[PDB]
Amino acid sequence: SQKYSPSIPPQEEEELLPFLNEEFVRVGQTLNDLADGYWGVSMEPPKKLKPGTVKYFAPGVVGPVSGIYHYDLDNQWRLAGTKPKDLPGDFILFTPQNNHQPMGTCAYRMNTAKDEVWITMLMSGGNYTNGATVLDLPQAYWPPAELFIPAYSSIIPAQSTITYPPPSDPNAPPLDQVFDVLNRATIQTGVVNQAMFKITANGRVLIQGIPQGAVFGGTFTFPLVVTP
Amino acid sequence: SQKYSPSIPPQEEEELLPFLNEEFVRVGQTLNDLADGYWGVSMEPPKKLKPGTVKYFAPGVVGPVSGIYHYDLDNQWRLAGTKPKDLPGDFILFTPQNNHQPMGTCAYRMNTAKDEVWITMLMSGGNYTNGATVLDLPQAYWPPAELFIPAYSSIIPAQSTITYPPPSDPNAPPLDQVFDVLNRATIQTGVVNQAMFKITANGRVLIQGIPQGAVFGGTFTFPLVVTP
Amino acid sequence: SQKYSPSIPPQEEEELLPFLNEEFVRVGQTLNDLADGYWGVSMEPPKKLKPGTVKYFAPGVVGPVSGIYHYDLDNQWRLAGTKPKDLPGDFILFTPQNNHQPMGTCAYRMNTAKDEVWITMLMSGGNYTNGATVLDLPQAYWPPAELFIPAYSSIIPAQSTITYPPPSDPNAPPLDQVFDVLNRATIQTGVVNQAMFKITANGRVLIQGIPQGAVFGGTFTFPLVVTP
Repeated sequence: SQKYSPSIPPQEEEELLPFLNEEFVRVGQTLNDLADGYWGVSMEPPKKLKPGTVKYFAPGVVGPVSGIYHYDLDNQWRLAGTKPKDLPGDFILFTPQNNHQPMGTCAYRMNTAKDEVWITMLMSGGNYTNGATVLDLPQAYWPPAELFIPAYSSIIPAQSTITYPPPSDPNAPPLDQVFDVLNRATIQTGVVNQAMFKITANGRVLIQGIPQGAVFGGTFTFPLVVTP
Repeated sequence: SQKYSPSIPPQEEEELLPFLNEEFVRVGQTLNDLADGYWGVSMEPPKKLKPGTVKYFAPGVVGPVSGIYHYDLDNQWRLAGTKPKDLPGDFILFTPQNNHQPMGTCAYRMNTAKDEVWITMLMSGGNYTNGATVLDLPQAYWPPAELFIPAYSSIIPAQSTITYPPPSDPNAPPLDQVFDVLNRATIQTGVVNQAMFKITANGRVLIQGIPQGAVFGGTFTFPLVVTP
Repeated sequence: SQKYSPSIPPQEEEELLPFLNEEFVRVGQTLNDLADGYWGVSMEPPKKLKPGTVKYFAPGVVGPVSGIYHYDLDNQWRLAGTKPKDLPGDFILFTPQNNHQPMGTCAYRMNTAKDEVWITMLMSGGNYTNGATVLDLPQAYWPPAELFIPAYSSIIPAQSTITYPPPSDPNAPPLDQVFDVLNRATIQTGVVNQAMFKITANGRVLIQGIPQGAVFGGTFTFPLVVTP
């Protein structure tokens, strides 16, 4: 933007008319060129710093990007548009339910910027009944819907049933019949229920498939409800 | 910024020169002090509200942080730089492939702010062949590379082979030989393939290690490709 | 904002006083109405584009939201407050420790916007001792505390011990005693240690419960420490 410098008036009153014309059209041009919304063109770095004036800038020198840089008392020339920061919460330690004994870090945390909740846990003992509640999350922690996740269990036990068929030849010698039964013996392994955690829409964490006395743990994170 | 107040001219034309000097240097000083980029120093709260003027402010009173606050028709004094919000998408329900029957919430969702995709599922029945496709994700959902994750399976079956060595003493009585064979019997448990989900670069979810008829499920999330 | 248009002075010097009054009060009103912080009311779209002037706007036409839009050399009319973008890092491939052989994509990545680290891996061979280190993360990757997660293992082996009770009737015929022992035989399945990964506060990934020679893998992500 052009800077207006006032000019010395003429020496006698007779020549005051053209002088007023020129000076007034100059000031009018400056006022219009400023009032249209033209702060000027970004130029070389500014002069003495003082809080109250903040000249915008082009790429690079004052700031990496173009825009309207603005300094302050600290005089750090804040970027165009200031925001201190954003940060999630802290890991809230929760007392286990159903008399479960913590085997490590069993905590939960928000992430509002993520719209999620992250939970780590490792417990032993307590009620191992399927569907037993280990943690009741507050309403703000409620998932949008029912959810299931795999869970770690120190014990993954199986059941084995052994079947001994009757001897093929009942008239065979007892040693031969026993050997035939033994050679034709079979073993069937039962279904093993993998440890899993089920979280409902009301923020209740339930265990299923976890054997009694098994060190059960896991770390995970799940999205929250939509955040209007 | 200083406010310029016009002054009354003198009473007679003879003394018009010094008056013009003073008033013009005053207006020139004001115009330069404004055109250098000095809106002024942030001060006590402003006066009557009207859309069109938006005075910036210091920390605290008008807004928690310094900067250029700007109100509007609603007159809420928006922070320096306005942005409505950002929000991820909704959980898209997908029809299971390979004739799999959903046992619960089987959905997937974007998170563009996260550059990730979050998928929950729980299914039974259908084709349990290793490498069978259960969901073909669209191209925007494609992971950067091949990926493998553990999967929950309601059935974790094992195989057991029983071995009966021949009697140590063939000349022993048949009861003794049978007892020796029985006491020297051995059992070997086979390898159990843990249920796992494999997602490729083309967004195809494949099952492996999941037994036939086993309720297989899991909830997880994975980062997307880099988003230029 | 009103635009000031300079006016023609009167024809003779005698009538110069009221003219100065009117023109000076006009320019003073304009200067005050501009210096109070009133750029004007957002109006219909602006006129010839040139770098240096950037008129703000109302909702819709120039930009979807209200505010102070500002164009540039490219003349794209950047939104009120400019920011190029934010983006996470790349997946850093890491050489497995303990002579582990990679079976696929074994990489790790930062997410500073997420304050998290995402790791995928699939390895075979090497040292399968519990607590063996497979990757030592740098300090910036250190989790806030100790953490445990389930791990996928291609082998989930069990141990089975078979018990043969002595015959109920020692005076029974040897065939009957053998049949009674066989029918009263029992099988006990041992505890199976599920594969799991433990990550400590110093960024060391340890394996536990993974059988020797088992293809062990998994993909996961964990939050980092709080980022001040």
